[PDB]
Amino acid sequence: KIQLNATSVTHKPNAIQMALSVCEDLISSQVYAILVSHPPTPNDHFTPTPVSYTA
Amino acid sequence: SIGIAVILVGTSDEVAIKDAHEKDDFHHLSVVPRVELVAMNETDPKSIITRICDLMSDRKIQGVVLADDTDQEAIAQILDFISAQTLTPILGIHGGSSMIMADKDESSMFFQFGPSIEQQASVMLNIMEEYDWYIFSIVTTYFPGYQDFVNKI
Amino acid sequence: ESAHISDAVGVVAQAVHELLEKENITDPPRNIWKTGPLFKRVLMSSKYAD
Ligand SMILES: *[C@@H]1O[C@H](CO)[C@@H](O)[C@H](O)[C@H]1NC(C)=O
Repeated sequence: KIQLNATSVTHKPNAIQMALSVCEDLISSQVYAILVSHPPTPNDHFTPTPVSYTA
Repeated sequence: SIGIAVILVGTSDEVAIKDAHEKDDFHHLSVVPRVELVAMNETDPKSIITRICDLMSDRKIQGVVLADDTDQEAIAQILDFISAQTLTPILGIHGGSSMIMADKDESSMFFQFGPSIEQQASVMLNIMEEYDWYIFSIVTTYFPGYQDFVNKI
Repeated sequence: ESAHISDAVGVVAQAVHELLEKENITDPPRNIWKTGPLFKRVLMSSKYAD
């Protein structure tokens, strides 16, 4: 009787709004794991850091 | 007319601090800083993010001071990210915002009130010099600041 | 990214089912997660062969 509920979000050009939105949404959904899987970032920084620190 | 943010979480004499807020002699330089004091809780980091977002959006905060009463190093650990990602510097003076983590970011602007590991090692060796005890041993766990202490001693 | 995410999701599913066999299964609220380090260490011991 275990169930797997899925939640996905897309990109936004900013890194604070994306951070806060993802944090609040995946906190409210009470998720267990978070993934980052985008190579072709126009930003050369390659920063998933806000997601990592917030989670 | 700089904007200074004061955030207090936990029990504290807010009225005494507010009365003693204007206890400095800053009349010799045209600064007239603006200080806003706000109380907060220790619910979650995202609440702190929302509070600082609102404060900097409203009052144009150019400086954040955090004081708390917890015993968790995560406060400054996450505050480092905000300090690095925001041009406004942040300061920690008491509570959970006082313990020094490993290191700050290159773009970080967050500072703390306290001594370094090496200064504490020097004081502890001064104590061992004061009372003649010259035989000792050192044991530690895998907290990041262990190599610094061992090499300093 | 296809097979990469496929393998990652398979690993996540096996780890979640492995953790479901244990006790004291709390959940993150909307304080720290008291099984935070516990879950992290469970994921650290994640060995697989497929
Ligand atoms: C799945 O997540 C969505 C979005 O957070 C939520 O609206 C929904 O109630 C969840 N459903 C289940 C079965 O948990």
